Amino acid sequence: SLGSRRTLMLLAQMRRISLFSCLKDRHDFGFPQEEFAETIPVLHEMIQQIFNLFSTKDSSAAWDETLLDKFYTELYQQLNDLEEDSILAVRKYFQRITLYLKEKKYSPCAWEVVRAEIMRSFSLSTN
Amino acid sequence: EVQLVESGGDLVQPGGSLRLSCAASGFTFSGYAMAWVRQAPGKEMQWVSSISDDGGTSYYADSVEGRFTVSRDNSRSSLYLQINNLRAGDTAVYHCARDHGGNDYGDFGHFDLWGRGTLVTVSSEIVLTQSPGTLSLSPGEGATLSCRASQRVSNNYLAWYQHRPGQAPRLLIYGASSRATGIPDRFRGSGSGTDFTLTISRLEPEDFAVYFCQQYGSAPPWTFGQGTKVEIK
Repeated sequence: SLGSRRTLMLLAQMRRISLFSCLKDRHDFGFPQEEFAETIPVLHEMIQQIFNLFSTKDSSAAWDETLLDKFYTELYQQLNDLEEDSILAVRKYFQRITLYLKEKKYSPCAWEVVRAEIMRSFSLSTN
Repeated sequence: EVQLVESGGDLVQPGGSLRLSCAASGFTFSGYAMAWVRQAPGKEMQWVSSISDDGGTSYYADSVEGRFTVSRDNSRSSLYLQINNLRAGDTAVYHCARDHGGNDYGDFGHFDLWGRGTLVTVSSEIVLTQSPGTLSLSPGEGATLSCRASQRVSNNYLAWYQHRPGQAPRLLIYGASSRATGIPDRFRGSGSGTDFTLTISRLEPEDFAVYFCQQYGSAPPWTFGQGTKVEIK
């Protein structure tokens, strides 16, 4: 709960540009909202996928490395606390984010749309 | 006492031009993205143009692209809309509005402050559907207003507004269920996907107004419902 708020604070601190400059790049990622007792393996998959998305060479180029490490640490901290169709829907959701980023050639506006999208879907998953 | 005041509306010939102006008071104008939303007689609200806090970035509806030009003077707390090559479709009350979106979530496209508008009379997309058209109720009664979208509203970015006679439109709900600052608990937003509802649990005399919905999840244009009029009995 407190580690969830620190993840959102670091994602907001990672912001480089305003999404107002990228409104034409908005996209519906179709997050399966009503997936959040058996919430542990779904939330666990969500955190791992967020880590996977934000730990590629592309993410290293697009974001401040210092904030990215505190961000991985916070995602890891949440996995410590926690420790199949739902997992698949989450995996499909992150595939759509990756496909969008590839199609948009990892532009700063595509990255800002994805950062703001993760701000929403992460806060939804963590209530 | 915080307001937006539009002026510059007039009778104008087809092919003519008008400069609309919007004066902002009670807030530091320079910190907000701004917008122009018009309403033709008998029609739903229509987003026209948006402009960034610094004026460097702007957006337009496709029908006004190249004919309209939005600008702003932050040192004067003024927003402008130059409207050229006017046609019969441009006859509308033009409202200026203050964007309620923030940078942390990037939830731009919805408005927490509006002006009463300035009439322009030219002398001769996701569709939202509201139901019912009119509700005739007595004070103390509840009301259930529906807003249906032609496709899924991305991120649940649905806003509800109240338009009381003689008053500027007012933001009630944003993000489909968050009450705006100052809005009483009797207004309750719910829903997701393509089906949204506004519940007014007890009607007060000031609650007799037109209530309209808006989706702002998409890339521009952001679109509005035609409204549900709630009248007294």
